[PDB]
Amino acid sequence: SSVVVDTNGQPVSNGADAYYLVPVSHGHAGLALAKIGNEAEPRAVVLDPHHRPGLPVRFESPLFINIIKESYFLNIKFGPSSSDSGVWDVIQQDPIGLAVKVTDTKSLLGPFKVEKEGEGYKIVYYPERGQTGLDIGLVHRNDKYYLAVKDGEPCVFKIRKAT
Amino acid sequence: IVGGYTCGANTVPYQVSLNSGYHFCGGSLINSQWVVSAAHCYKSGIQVRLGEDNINVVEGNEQFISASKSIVHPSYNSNTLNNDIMLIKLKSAASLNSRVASISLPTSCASAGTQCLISGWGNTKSSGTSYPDVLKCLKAPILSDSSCKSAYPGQITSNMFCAGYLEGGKDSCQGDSGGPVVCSGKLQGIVSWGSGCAQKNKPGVYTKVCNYVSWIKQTIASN
Repeated sequence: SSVVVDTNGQPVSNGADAYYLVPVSHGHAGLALAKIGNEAEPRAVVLDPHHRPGLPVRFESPLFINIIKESYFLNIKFGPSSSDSGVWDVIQQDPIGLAVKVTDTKSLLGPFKVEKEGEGYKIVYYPERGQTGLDIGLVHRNDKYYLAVKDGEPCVFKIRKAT
Repeated sequence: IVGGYTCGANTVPYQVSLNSGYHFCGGSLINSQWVVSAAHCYKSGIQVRLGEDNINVVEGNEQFISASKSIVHPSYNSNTLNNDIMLIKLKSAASLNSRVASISLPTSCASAGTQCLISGWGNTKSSGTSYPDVLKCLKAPILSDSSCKSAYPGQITSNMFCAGYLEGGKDSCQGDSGGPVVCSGKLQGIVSWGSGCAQKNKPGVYTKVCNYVSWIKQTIASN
C-alpha cells in the first residue's frame, strides 16, 4: 500500500504525468504495439529490443488524489490522460495467451496494480478486485516480448517520468 | 476543484492539508485535536497544516502538527471504496484563530437537493492539470441515491452519496480527496472519487459522514 515512486524519487501522479516503463532485464527493450493473430492493426502491447526508451503510460485512479499507491486499482494507458484510446486490458488471444492489448473504452476502476518487486516494479492484472493478482511478464514470440500474464515470472520495470 | 472560486482567507477555517514532504489530501478539523479525512489518504507520519490558504508559503498565521494516531475505519474496503473514512488524532490541540476552527458533525443525514460547500487545493482543469496556490470552493447540491447508483452501476454503497452537476462544468478533482463537504453548517461528506473531473453524468462521490458519527464519537471517547 506504499506510494509508487519514479526514478527521481517523486511519487507517480494520477493521470497528470506520462512514465516510461524501463525493463531492468532488457536494456534495449521499450514498450510499443505489435499485431497478434489475424489483426491488420497493432493492438498488443510489447517490449521491442528495437525501441528504447518506449511509448509512455499514465496510471489512472478515480480516487480524487494525485498520488498512486501500490494498493490502488489502476487503468494504464498510452496517450493523453482524459482520452479513451490506448486503455490497457488483458485478452485471451493466440499465439500469446492472456495478452496485454489496447482498446477504445475505460472502466471506472482498472484491473491493474503496480507492486514493489525485488529492485523495481511489476504490473499485476486482477481479473476481479476480490482475488489475488496475475503478474505481467513476457512471451518471446516472432522476435519480441509480448506482455502477458505469467504469474511468478513478472517483468520488472523502473518508472521513468517522460519529463 | 473545477468551476469553483477563491474561498478567501478565513472562509473555510476547518479545512486542513495532509502533508508528508508535499500536499497529498485535504482533511476536516472536527475538534482541537481530531481530523477526519479519507481512509484512501492513509500514510505513515502524516503532518497536518492548519490555517494555510496559500499552500506554497512557509508562514502566515499557520500551525503544522504531526498525527499521533491515524485510524482508518476497520471496515475500510479498498476493493469497493466502502467505509472511506479515517480519523487522525493530532499530537497537540490546534490554537484557534480567524483561519483555524472546527466543523461539527451532523445531527441527521442531509437530503437530496441540499446545497453544500466543497473545498481543497486539487486540480482546476477537466482536461490537463492546473493546481491552485489558494484554497478553492464550490457549492454542489446532493443528488438522490437512485441518481448516484445510476451514474456508477454496482459501486455506490449505503455509505456514499453523489454531489455536483450531472450536466458537467463543476466537480472535485485530483488533490481534493479527504476534504470537507459541508451542508447547513455540518460536515456531511468527505471527498472520495468520481469518473474524471466535471464530465457529463460523472459527479463526485463522498463518504456519508452522518453514518459514521457514532464511530467517530466512540473512537474519540476511547483514544
